[PDB]
Formats: sequence, structure tokens, C-alpha cells
Amino acid sequence: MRILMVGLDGAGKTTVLYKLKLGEVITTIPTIGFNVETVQYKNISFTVWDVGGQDRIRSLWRHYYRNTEGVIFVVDSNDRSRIGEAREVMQRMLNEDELRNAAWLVFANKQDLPEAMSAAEITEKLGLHSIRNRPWFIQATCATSGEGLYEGLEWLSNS
Amino acid sequence: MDSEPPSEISLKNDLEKGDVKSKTEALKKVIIMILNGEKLPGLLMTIIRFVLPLQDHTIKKLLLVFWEIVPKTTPDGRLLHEMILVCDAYR
Amino acid sequence: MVLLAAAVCTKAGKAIVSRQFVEMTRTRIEGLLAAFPKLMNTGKQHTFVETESVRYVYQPMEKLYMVLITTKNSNILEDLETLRLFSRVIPEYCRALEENEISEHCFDLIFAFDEIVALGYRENVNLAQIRTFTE
Repeated sequence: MRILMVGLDGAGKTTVLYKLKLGEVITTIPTIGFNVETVQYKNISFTVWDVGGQDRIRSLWRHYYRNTEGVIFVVDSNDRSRIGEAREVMQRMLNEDELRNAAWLVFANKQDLPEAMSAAEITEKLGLHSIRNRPWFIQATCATSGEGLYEGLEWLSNS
Repeated sequence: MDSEPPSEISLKNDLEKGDVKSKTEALKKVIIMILNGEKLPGLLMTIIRFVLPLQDHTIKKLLLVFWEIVPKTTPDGRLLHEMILVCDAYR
Repeated sequence: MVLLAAAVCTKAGKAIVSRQFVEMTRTRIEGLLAAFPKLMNTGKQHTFVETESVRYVYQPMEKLYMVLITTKNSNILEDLETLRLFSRVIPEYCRALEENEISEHCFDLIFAFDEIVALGYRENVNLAQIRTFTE
């Protein structure tokens, strides 16, 4: 299974990936580029493309769209200023023809932080209810603990 | 591929295949058809996707090659930006 | 630019692989190489021969011409010297000249062309230098 994981910078995309691959919480640098890794979960081998979220790189995601079976969209639940921006990025991503049938999994992340928005709140802000054309799911996660990560891999594998 | 102007559908297939040699050969086949002067933009997203960050020189060199002879014309996988897919991860 | 293109030709009537440093000679490259290199660049077994107001420097290898073309010139020694260095680099990639094997290593040759002559100004290359790039 081919997976594209994106989201704004600092959402926790690489932390998520290497928690999944190494069971370890690594010390990230901003990703100017991608990381690509293969992860085994329950007889599925997920090839995850973690593509950096800062602006220059954001402009490049479209090259990773093609062949994508599922999309992990990571959100920093503690950052309320950038939630609209996330909504804007994700909405036009939903309009992409190469992403047309891909399974849509939102991770509301850093759920560990006291003022993190809830997954329900995030669902309203991102406009997730309005997707009728394909599968979507939202999952509260904490990439450092590992909470919600495998519930994500589970949902994804049931595409 | 000496000069074969309709072969762009096969090149897309050959450009990502999970085999590095095939990808290199494909990108090479694109170069030779452009230099003669033949069809090339269909491929762009495929071309750009494997190679981008890597320090692995041969594909990078190949992509680097294709950016001095047609970068401006091709726009499927590049479009128009300041830090295009010609140079963003080529920093 | 002083050096329009650096080109490997087959006198099949086409430019087998060729390099346009900056977008100028695309299709133009093939027509020049195809007509002129067939006649031995219109030569008589002379390394410099000029035809249709374009300087062609060449070396025959089989049914193929390794060709340097200029239409301007800075020095005598220089034009030959880039061609010459090219001729050390080309059998490493293609085991002499031959259209099918030249065709297969479009990338190799083309990359060398950019490296050897940059924006028409004759830089220098060597077979070890070439390696770092195709690595």
C-alpha cells in the first residue's frame, strides 16, 4: 500500500513516521525534501512518503500525488492560527485528479498538549463532513506516545 | 531511441518502476527525443518524483541535464514557482 | 556563447545526441548535423571545414562524426582542445562511435557536453571527473 503523508510544517509528520518505523521518538529537523520508508503492520507493507510542509516544499507535493492509495494529513491540534491554512491546503488537495480515489486519513496530532483542539473541533474546521466522494476518517494522535498511530494504520488498511 | 517521436506513454511507465536502471533509461530516452526535437511534457510528474532530494548523482545528473534544454516548456509536474521542481530540493 | 552546440552525429542524416547549452538550437541541431557531417562536414580530411557560415570541427569515427560547431571563435587551439577532451570522454561512454550505442548513452554524453562546454565556453573534463556525476 502506497501512502502520502503531508501537512503543514511542524505538524509532526516525520515524528510520526519514525515512531512507526523505529518505535523511537527522534529529534527532527525540518524536512526540506521527503523521507520515504516502509512500515509493516498486520501483513501490509505501507510505503510512506513524508513530504516536508514548509512553503517551498509544499509547492512540490503534486509530484507525489500519482499512485497514492491513501493520504495521511497531519494537523498540529495546538496551533489555531494555522488551522484555516491547513483547511485551504487540504481542500484543493481534495480537488486533485491523481488523489481522486485515495483514502483520506486526518491525524489531529499533539493531542497531548493541554489546549489541543479536539478531533471533533478539527473535523468542523477542516470541513471533513463535506467529503462524499471517498473514504475519510479522523483520528486523534500523539506521535510521541504513539497514541492513535496504529488505529490509523488499521483504518487505512481497510480502505 | 535514436528519434522516435510517439513513445511518451511507454516512457511514463519506464520512468517509475521500482528499478533505478529503468528510470535512468527512461529519463535518457526523454532527453534524446527532446534534443532531436520531439514530444516531452506528458511525463513530467513521473520524471520529477523519484530523483528530487537524493545525493545519488546519476538520476540527479540526468534530471539536471533536462533543466537547460526545455525546463521552461514542460509544466505538468513543475508548473511556475520561484523554487520550482528544478530547484527546491536541489538546494 | 561562442560555441553554439557540441554534437555527436551519425551521417545517417540525423544528430544522434547533441547538446544545446541554453535553449536555442533544438531542432536546428539535427538539420545542421544531418546535412553537413554526411559530406565529411564537407571536409577533405581536414579538421576545420566551414559550411553555410557555421564552423564545423570534426573527427570521423566509422559512419559517425563527432562534431563541434561554432560560428564565432576566440582562439585556434581551444576549439580542437574541447573536441579532443570530448574524444577521450566518448569511448568511455560508448566504445567508439556507433549510432545505437550513442543513442543508448544519450544521458552520459549529454551530461559530459554540459560539463565540457558550459554556456559555450570550453571548460575541461577528464574520465575520472565524469564519474562523480553519473555515480
